[PDB]
Order: sequence, then C-alpha cells, then structure tokens
Amino acid sequence: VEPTKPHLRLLPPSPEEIQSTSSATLTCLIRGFYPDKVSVSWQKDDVSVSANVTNFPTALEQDLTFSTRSLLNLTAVEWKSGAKYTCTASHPPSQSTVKRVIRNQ
Amino acid sequence: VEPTKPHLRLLPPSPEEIQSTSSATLTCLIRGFYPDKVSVSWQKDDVSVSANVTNFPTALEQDLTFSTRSLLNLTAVEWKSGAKYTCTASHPPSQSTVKRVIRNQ
Ligand SMILES: [Cl-]
Ligand SMILES: [Cl-]
Ligand SMILES: [Cl-]
Ligand SMILES: [Cl-]
Ligand code: NA
Ligand code: NA
Repeated sequence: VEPTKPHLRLLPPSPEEIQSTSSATLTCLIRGFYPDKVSVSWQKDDVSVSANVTNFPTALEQDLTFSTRSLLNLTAVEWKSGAKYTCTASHPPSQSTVKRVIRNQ
Repeated sequence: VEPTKPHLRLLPPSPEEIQSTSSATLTCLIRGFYPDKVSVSWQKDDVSVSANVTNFPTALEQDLTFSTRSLLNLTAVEWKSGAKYTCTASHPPSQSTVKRVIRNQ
C-alpha cells in the first residue's frame, strides 16, 4: 500500500444546457486517488455551499485507482453572475487536499 | 442480464486551460452502460477524426453499470474556429448508438 493523491478537473456546463434548460451544472472530476476514502466540498466566493450539490459513489478504475465526481447544479442566472466557485477534495489516506477554481462566462 | 444503453455528456474545456495552456480539451462522459463493451469515436463537422483522441478503459461503478471517458485534445485556435464536434458512443450489447454535439465559443 502506497497512497496516491487525487487530481481534479473543474469543468463548465455544456452550452446546450445553459441555452435550453437554463441550468448550469459544474462538474468536478476527481481522479487517481487510492484508497477510495474521499470528501468533496464546494464553496461560492470562499463561502461553503451544500445546496444542489450531488456527490457520487467512488468508481473502480482499471489502473487500480479510484475516481468520483461532484455536481454543482446552479441556475444559468447564478452562473452568469461571475461568482468564483471552488471544488476542493479532501483525501485522508494521503493526508492531502487538492483544489480547483472556475470563473464564469 | 438486461443490457442498458449509455448516456453522454459532451463538455467544453475549462477556461484556465484555454487561457494558460492554449489547449482546448473536449471531454465526453459516457455513463450508465452495461456490459462494458463500448466504442467511442469523434468527428469534426461530420468527418471522422482520430488525431489527439485519448480513450480510457471502462470503470466499474457502484450501481453495477460501467463508465468511460473520451478526450479530444484540440488547440485553442481550432476550438475558437467554430467547428461542430460530435462524440458518438457505440454499445453493441444493447445495440444502440448515442450521440452528443458541442459548438464552440
Ligand atoms: Cl482541465
Ligand atoms: Cl476527466
Ligand atoms: Cl450536460
Ligand atoms: Cl458526469
Ligand atoms: Na458540467
Ligand atoms: Na474538457
């Protein structure tokens, strides 16, 4: 056993979701961590938020690492405001905390 | 055994990747398919492309479905051109083909 720290990708919503559904989902892609014990939290302008946050169970990858995702289900109005959103993943086995930041358009 | 068809999400690049690395990676998120036998292909304006396409092995999800991803590693110049990109996933077990389209900004 040699624990590996996670790596993040904070991605903007698909233009069709904003232009059709008027919703803007931010996807946080957490990959490469082992073992699977992970906690993902969100914050709007360095202030914690839990509303419309969808956390998914960890998935087993073929390179024997684990991967999970976190979804922040924002409205298009809130996403077009220009507020800073941060996805932060805490991984206790490796004692590491990785962060990713996205700004709006 | 009752095969399930995959569902796609075609996502744009993170603004920081375009503004810092001058590269624009398009992520195709294929989820919910069972069994894992899947083929993902890309096309630029309905014309097949294989250059800078990174396909990943299938991952086992906790709901007993499989999920995979496909990355189209475009340059920021090619992404800002306005060309239509289509991610299409073929799933032989369910005999289904799902498509997702993204347009540029
Ligand atoms: Cl990225
Ligand atoms: Cl990814
Ligand atoms: Cl979507
Ligand atoms: Cl997703
Ligand atoms: Na998204
Ligand atoms: Na992407």
